[PDB]
Amino acid sequence: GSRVKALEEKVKALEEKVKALGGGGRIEELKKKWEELKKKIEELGGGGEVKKVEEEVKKLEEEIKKL
Repeated sequence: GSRVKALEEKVKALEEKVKALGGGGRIEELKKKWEELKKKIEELGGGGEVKKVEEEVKKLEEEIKKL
């Protein structure tokens, strides 16, 4: 029950993609949360509140998918 592990994958994916995005006013936002999210996947341990992280990594996929 690492969670962050199965996350590292998404994040890593939210890195090349988010970065892949031509950017210039659209990724910043998601990139913002992505910054507060990845930081969450880090502390991911002292508390099974991953539900947050995930949901956070989702906001990306969704948007990114729309991006």
